[PDB]
Amino acid sequence: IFSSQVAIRGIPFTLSTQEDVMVPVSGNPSFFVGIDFDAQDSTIFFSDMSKHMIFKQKIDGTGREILAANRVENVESLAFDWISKNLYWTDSHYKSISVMRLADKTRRTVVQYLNNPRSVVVHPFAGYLFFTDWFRPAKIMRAWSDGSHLLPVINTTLGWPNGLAIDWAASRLYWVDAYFDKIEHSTFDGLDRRRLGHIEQMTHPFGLAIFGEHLFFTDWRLGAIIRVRKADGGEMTVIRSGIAYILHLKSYDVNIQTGSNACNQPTHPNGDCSHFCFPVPNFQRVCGCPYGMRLASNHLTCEGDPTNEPPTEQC
Amino acid sequence: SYATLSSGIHTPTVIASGIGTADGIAFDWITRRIYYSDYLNQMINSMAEDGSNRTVIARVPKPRAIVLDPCQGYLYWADWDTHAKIERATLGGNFRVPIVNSSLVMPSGLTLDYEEDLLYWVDASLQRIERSTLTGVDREVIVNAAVHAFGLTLYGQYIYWTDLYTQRIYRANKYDGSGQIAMTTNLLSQPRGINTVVKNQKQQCNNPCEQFNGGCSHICAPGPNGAECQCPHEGNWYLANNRKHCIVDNGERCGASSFTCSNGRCISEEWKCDNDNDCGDGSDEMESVCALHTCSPTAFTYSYRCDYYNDCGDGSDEAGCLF
Ligand SMILES: *[C@@H]1O[C@H](CO)[C@@H](O)[C@H](O)[C@H]1NC(C)=O
Ligand SMILES: *[C@@H]1O[C@H](CO)[C@@H](O)[C@H](O)[C@H]1NC(C)=O
Repeated sequence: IFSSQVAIRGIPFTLSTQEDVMVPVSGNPSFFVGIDFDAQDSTIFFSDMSKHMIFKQKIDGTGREILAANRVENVESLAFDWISKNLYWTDSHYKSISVMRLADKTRRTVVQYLNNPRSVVVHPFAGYLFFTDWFRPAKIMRAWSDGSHLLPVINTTLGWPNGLAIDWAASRLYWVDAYFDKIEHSTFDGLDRRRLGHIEQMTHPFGLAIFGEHLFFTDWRLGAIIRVRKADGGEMTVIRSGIAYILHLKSYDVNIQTGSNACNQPTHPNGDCSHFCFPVPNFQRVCGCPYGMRLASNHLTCEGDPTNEPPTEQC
Repeated sequence: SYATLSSGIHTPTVIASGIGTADGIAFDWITRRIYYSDYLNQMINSMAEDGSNRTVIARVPKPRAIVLDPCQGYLYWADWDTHAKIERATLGGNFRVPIVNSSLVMPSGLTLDYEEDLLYWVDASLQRIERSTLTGVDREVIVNAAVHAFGLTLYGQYIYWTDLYTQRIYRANKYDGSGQIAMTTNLLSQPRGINTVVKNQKQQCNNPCEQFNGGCSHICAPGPNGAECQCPHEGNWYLANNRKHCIVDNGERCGASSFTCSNGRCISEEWKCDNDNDCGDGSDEMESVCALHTCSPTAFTYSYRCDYYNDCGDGSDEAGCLF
């Protein structure tokens, strides 16, 4: 799946066939930015900066449902935890990361008071949320699913980090820097920082995607979906060319969205948390509540806190 | 010793008779503990209401006068050693800081203006009564002329003291000392110490030591900002947890989430309060240790939750609704 100003389309990974497997999502006007998928529901999530709203749509285009309207100006990424059915987005205008419980559209602002977040990604099994702040001094930061422990795992030699991709097979975070034109990968703790071989003509890469042994990425100046080997690189192959304002390259796979977690327990849905499971490392859960509510004495349930959390007026 | 007032012919109750020369007593109602000073052994000790729990709070070369501020949990005292100091600390003796050390020869009759938070004392050699702030920044001589003023007490707007020379009790205004009159005639002997019997409400302050000895396996002293645990002076002890439980003090106490029990053996803090005896001592799951349910968000009250396992919280122990 690649998102561009004109539309959002899904191309097959095979080079032989070049036919959209999903109904292209287009509108007039449109500035699509940020994409995510849901394999179980065969549904994608996308943000349209032109409409200032986040929508959901099945791959066959059957239903287009609005996900969030209020307090949304510039959503630049979408992270969806398939286990807990929670969608994470970064609103640059509010400089904050918010999570919505898709089961009831319950909304909550987690990581906040940032500078210029650009991307986000949530790892359910590891219970970690990775996001990128390209504001100089640029930094790649990690936090728990609920945003508890914000930790700058990588804060050295970062000019313009744009996209983050999680290699679920090897458990390494691959990111892209547009300032130094480099594709680098480190551990979830940011320990093993290895840079790939120099990409031939990469000037302003923005997107990234890890599939098989290939590492697709998008470059604005080239306007193409260039494929390189995830090992060291090389084998530069232009999957598509001529795309105007190419952007994110969120991938799609059924195998990615599978497995158990802190949530997904038969009689502890979301770990018996009222709204938010928020899986956290070491196979544990932290219950969460919407903006209006708070954790009760027993952390499992959620209770309203009007004294500390007055209702949010629409406008 | 003490004598009960409404007990007819009361015989002095012999307690802590082993001390040698000593002229200092103060009883803290808040904790029902005596603060007898052992000047001969050069140590200020604390004792139980009956004198069972003996603990040496601090050691002073020449301790004579003792003042208690239970609400503030600070122990005020004076040292008769060279360069006499008004040494102040907590009820547990955390910060032994001399409040006033200059212009003091033989301090005596320490008194505390509870209503105004001031320190009053007399000096027989100096023959003057001075007041000071609890910290000691200010210092005003309330009474300039006196003859061997030894005792002292304060109540209302008046300050009362005793003279060894004239053998009588005087009174003066606590603010300035204008009304220096004589409260009694020439007593036959020398009045040593004068105190006020506050039959009315005294300095009441909720005692942190009330709740399970204030989270202390041993003696508890209600100092400032929460209770301050105390340990017997006879044995060598080291406070465990956040300075809470006295241990053998031999060392090798595990830190972090491996808190050491009262025996000295340490077990993981997660292992603590597991409804078992991790240490040779129940301290791992001791009552005080497991006083309240403040379970972490991580743990249900979901690793073994509702999974036919009795290793999780008791609510979800084998209570598997999915089965
Ligand atoms: C980067 O993050 C680590 C972990 O928080 C921290 O120890 C280090 O001081 C940070 N350095 C910079 C460049 O801010
Ligand atoms: C103090 O002495 C009494 C009487 O022997 C005893 O019951 C008590 O446990 C001792 N310690 C404390 C902490 O009160």
